[PDB]
Amino acid sequence: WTIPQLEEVLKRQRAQDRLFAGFLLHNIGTSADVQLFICVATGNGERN
Amino acid sequence: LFSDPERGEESFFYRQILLAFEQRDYCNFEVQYEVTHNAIHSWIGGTS
Amino acid sequence: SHCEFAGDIFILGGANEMPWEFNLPYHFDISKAVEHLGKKLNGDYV
Repeated sequence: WTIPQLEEVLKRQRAQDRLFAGFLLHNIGTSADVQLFICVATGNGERN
Repeated sequence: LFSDPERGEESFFYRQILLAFEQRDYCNFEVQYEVTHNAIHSWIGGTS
Repeated sequence: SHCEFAGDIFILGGANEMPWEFNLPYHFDISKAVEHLGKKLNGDYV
């Protein structure tokens, strides 16, 4: 891809709707990784 | 006609004209030739 | 995670009370609660 098609594909991927999650990173003293786990409500409400 | 962001320096029909020039036999030259004329007809014609 | 309420127990304690320790485990009925959960009595649960 070059600049024209890149910019219009960026525009067309901005056009629709999407959801983000926001983190506030800070130094922790060692490199690591973090996993994202969403939880769906149940009948009892417990995070099954 | 003026707004083809497919690439920043090459037109829509340039690829077609080089492809039509590539082959050697005259029948296939014609069969690669007519499409540029037809596409310009469709483009500049409008829906009138 | 199907969990349901089982029952109640009351313990009496006071500021000036002799330290009391039972000499035998105490038994409570929870068969109805397990039946409500639907698992068999000799099955499994927590």
